[PDB]
Amino acid sequence: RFQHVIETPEPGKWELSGYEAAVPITEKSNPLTQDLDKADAENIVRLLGQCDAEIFQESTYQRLYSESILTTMVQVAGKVQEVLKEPDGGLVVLSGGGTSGRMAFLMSVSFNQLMKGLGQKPLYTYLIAGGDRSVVASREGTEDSALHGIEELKKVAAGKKRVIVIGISVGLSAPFVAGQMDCCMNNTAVFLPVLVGFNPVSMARNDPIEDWSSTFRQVAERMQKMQEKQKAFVLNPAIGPEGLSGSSRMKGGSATKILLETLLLAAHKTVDQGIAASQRCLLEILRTFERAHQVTYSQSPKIATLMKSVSTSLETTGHVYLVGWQTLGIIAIMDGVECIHTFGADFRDVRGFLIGDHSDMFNQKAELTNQGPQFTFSQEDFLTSILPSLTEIDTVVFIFTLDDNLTEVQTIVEQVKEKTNHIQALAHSTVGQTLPIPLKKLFPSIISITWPLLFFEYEGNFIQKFQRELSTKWVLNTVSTGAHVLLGKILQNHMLDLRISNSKLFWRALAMLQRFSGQSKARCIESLLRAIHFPQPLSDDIRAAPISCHVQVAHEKEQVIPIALLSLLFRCSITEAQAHLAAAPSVCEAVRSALA
Ligand SMILES: O=P(O)(O)OC[C@@]1(O)OC[C@@H](O)[C@@H](O)[C@@H]1O
Ligand SMILES: [Ca+2]
Repeated sequence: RFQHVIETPEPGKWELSGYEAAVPITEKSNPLTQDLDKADAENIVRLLGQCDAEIFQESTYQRLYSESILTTMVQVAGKVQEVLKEPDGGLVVLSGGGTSGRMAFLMSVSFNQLMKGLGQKPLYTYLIAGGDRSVVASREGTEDSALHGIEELKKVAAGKKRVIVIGISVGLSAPFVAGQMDCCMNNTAVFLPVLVGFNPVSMARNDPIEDWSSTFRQVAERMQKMQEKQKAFVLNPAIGPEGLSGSSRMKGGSATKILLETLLLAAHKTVDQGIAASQRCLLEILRTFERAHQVTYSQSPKIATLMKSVSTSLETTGHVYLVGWQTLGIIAIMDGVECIHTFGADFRDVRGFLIGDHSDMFNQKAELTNQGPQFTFSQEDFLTSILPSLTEIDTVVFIFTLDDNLTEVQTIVEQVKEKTNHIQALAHSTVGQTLPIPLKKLFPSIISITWPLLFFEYEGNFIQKFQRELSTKWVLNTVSTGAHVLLGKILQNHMLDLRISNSKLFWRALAMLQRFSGQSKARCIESLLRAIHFPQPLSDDIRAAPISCHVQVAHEKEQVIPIALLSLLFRCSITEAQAHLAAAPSVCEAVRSALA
């Protein structure tokens, strides 16, 4: 089970080690954020903002703006436009786990809306590991089945003649996506698979998939071979490590969003306007999103103030609600859910809600209706289940544009204000518009982001919406990440308080123990499995169990890594490690104290 795990380098021998050389870029520590754990709110905004801008930075080798990546984008838009020209029997599927699956969902929503607005039959669908419940809840373990990915693809593709399958996995990791790409390659008469991720192919996961005979790396290598015949495409730009190691929802999520929106817009422009995709025109769009970074981070002082407000509510416990209008609600939902595994948050801590119409978005909304508190997300859920129980310690962030129903915004804000003073808004406007006076009075320190008009004949209005969604994503992801960092939930720039919710996260947890303890691979595996299964003692059957067993047992547990790490550092029992942790103000402080 652990053959691919490299032995821990000896003390002082980490420099130039084979262990370090094998760390995927998506898992690497960012050299600019080693002191993220102790940074104040303003410094966290600066660090995370710098990292967010790295996706656009043009060595120029395989970067997002490189000729190589742009050429692949032109080729993929060429294949997509062939499907858009033949709606009868055509389909575009986007797929992934976690944030990658939620990005697949968002792309399908955006592009089906684009098609509906033009009076065309919608041709997009999404596949998210675990189904619709995964859009709103933490169900990361569902991506560990390649067969689940294949079964879901077969269901949506049944009866179709030509299917583009865009498999998204930031780490080139998810078994759900590997299975789909592999099966697409078995029938190139119908399927055109496109793999989107942010590692070199040689860094794709090569550990065994429990229900598949090829590893992700083997599938990606087969795609490279098929790309020579234009039968598959690997779209894997270099963006560099995340500010919080392995936090694929951040740069990886942003780069996924911009890469796909740009190439899909180019495919639609080819069909509708007759202008073929080009490197020049892809860059004009990508650079518009680059400008959105400056526009957004010009609000760094207010982003830091909001981060502190959210962190105060969490420290007291209170809950934080991110209430977004229309598609900004999807961005809000995407933010809250990731806090569960990233920081060990409870599902009640940070939750996003969508105000407005969601009727054409979900393919199986029955999987969500009256399913429990972990599945709330709608306008009705917010008004009927959340609002009546709001207290003075809760924070509510409202995200909207000046084109939204501002009477409805004002009504809901006033209802919330009766329960808590901790309200703030992120309002997007087009240069020329001003916020109604009653909203200026309700939000005297509103985060106002003003956007110049765009004059792209075809894509202008779509880009205007997309850049506001990206801007919202940067603000919310920086606020939620920072709010938890301020509470001592990370160590250096590593997710100390991670929940081991899937196999990728299990490997991250094991690697974290090797890195911070410096102890052997055997000792770190033993401590990790002992902490996961506690109070069940370790047995040979547990040591030999599939990783899925460890994930099932670990996924709802808190502080597994600091318990396993303190056990290694103090050479103590789990109960002694739990006592050490209980006596400290945070997991960050307990581990820093043990390391000193
Ligand atoms: O396949 P990937 O996009 O790398 O990662 C997929 C994913 O579900 O893995 C577990 C967490 O890291 C989630 O935040 C992440 O979206
Ligand atoms: Ca629990």
